[PDB]
Amino acid sequence: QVQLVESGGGSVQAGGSLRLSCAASGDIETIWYLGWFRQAPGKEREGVAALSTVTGSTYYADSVKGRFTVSLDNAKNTVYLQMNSLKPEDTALYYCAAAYTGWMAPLWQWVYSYWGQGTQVTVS
Amino acid sequence: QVQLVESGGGSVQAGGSLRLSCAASGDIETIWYLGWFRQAPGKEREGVAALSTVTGSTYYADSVKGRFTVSLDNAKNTVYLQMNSLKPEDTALYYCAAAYTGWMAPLWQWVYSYWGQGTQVTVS
Amino acid sequence: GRAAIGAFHGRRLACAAVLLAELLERVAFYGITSNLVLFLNGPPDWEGAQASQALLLFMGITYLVSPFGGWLADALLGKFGTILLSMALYLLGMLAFPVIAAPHTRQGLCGDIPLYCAAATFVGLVLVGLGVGSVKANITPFGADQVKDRGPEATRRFFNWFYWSINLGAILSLGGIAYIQQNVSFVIGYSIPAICIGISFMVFLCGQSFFITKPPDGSAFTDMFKILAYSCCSQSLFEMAKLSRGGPFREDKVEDVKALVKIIPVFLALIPYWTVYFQMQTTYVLQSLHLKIPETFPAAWLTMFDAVLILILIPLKDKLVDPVLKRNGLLPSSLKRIAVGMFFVMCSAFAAGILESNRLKIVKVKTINQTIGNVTYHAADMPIWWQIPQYVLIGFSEIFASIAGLEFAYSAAPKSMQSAIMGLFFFFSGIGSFVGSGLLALVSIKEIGWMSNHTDFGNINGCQLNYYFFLLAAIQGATLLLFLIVSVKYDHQK
Repeated sequence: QVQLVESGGGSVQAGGSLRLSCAASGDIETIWYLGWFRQAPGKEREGVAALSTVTGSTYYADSVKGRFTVSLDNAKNTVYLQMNSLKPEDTALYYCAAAYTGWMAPLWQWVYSYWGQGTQVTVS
Repeated sequence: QVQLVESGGGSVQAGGSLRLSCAASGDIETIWYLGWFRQAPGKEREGVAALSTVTGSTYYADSVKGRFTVSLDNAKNTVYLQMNSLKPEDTALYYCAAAYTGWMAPLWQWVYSYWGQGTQVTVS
Repeated sequence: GRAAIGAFHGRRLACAAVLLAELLERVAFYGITSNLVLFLNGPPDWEGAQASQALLLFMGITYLVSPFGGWLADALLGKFGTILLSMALYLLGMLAFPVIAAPHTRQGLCGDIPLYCAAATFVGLVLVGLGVGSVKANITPFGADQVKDRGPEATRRFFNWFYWSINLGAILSLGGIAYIQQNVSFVIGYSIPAICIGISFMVFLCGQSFFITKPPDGSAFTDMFKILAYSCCSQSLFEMAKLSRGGPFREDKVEDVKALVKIIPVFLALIPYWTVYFQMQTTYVLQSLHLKIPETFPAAWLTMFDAVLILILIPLKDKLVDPVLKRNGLLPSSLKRIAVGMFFVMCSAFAAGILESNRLKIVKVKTINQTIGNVTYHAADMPIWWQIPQYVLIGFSEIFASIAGLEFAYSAAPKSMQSAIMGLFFFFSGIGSFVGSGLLALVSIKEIGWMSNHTDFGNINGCQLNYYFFLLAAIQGATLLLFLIVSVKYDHQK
């Protein structure tokens, strides 16, 4: 019922920057939170940041604070994930997801219902 | 008081089928059971089919079981009686009646109070 | 909801089933609640403190599962689906007690005889505690939705006969079953309550075609929580959420949120009413044991003194007092009937203060020993029938306040949350019972000692219950003044 379109994937070297974007095609309403999850190959999935469509509060992951920014655009209905000071440890696959409830946990992966294909980003 | 008007009667050959209509008016919020009665010449009046306006649980007579259908149209406040594979024996006058309490022996005429003009059906 | 044809007969078989499934869901709640402590202190051996704490945890679950048994009805299943679910637990839990009592199967369930049975009692009580807290929040709005098509005049005429049928289960259960339990047997005594709830499940299910039901709408709550988040994390403050004010939410949705902010202050003003109403149910029975009872005798029959007036005053209030107040414009609202009901509770507690004050005078002269329920009490030589004046004034308070509290909770809640708001109503009545239970202990502290000498099955002549009642009246005259302040502001902004 809800599908998210990824974009902006690419690869850069150390010290580079990227602007990842993941669009949505499902109901604009009925969605409470949007989050970005980074998962390296053969590694457990982990969350990066979350954004609420009603309040705007952002919950950046403790391990990536200060180097990534996420913003919402109601007109375009497509969130963005600005990234700077990229490092090799950030090389991993990325996912964007939505949920019908986030007052429990904004980052825990066992809450989001709808997921997306995801995009791979490599930092050298 | 309530008023009933029969309709749909006519003369048909063997195997015909008619949809007798019997509209109801007046204070129609106090009607529990509706039914149809046949009265062949030289024989006492007998019931044909009965229906409930509160649950939809119909009733039928073993004489004509399996070939007659009775339904209600709450929008039009009208009851339709359908006969399949008519016989010359069934040829007789018909009536539709209401009853403010008929949960016991709905097919016995003495339970009903209101009555209509009645219609005649000829089969040969 | 109902077609024109046969409407009159379709709302007498939809209110006969709801009223005959609350008489049988209630005759099976006093079957277990009434003679429980007595049952446990049997030859096969809980103590006085332990037995009661099972009857205080069992009630605690009943109040604390109403709001959550209401949210489940307005979000997932609906009022009809969830009542059938609840009566399944209510019956499933009620099957533990007959097995426990019976010596044949007692060993299998309780366990090896101690050559006790705590495991089977609590699993039995918890399930029954869940069933009665969720049926009690979904049958009251579900019942009154059948007749809502005829305006508020017909809703009020329902709660009159929905409260005369709940009080006809107390007299039928505290009188009939209680006698069978003590004297005849406990296997037979505890088997009727299990059968009674069995019939209630079937009668409710069979009449599935009379009722008019509405599908659940879960988006009502999801939107409601978001409104709170937007307002608190960012004229009443809920106005901004509207589109007209620039917010991202609908208009009528914000209205429902502002309806809960206004109802809540009224419920918090009734906690003093419930506190000084569940203490008169308990302290009166203690007083009756200490009066000359006319010349075994179950201790339950002393409790149905007031559920034999509400059985004879409602027919009088529903055909002689309601019409006379209708043709004349005298008392139409529902928050003006409660404020009248909270006035007879004041005169009832004060009335019992004078009766007790004179009673303590008599015992100093002479006393007569008597035995009720296997124990002995030092009753005074004064007939118990002097206690009628303090029970009539409570028969007039459960007619204006108990029957008008339900009507107001139903008729002042958004149509999408009519079970979560009757659920809260029965949860703020639990907060009332337990606030009083703490009030009794406080006044019984060593410093004051108005009831320190009182114990389990203990004489109160040394105690001073006289002062306690006057304190209940004092705390009930304060709330009455307060409830008029909040009530006026509610109607003013309505």
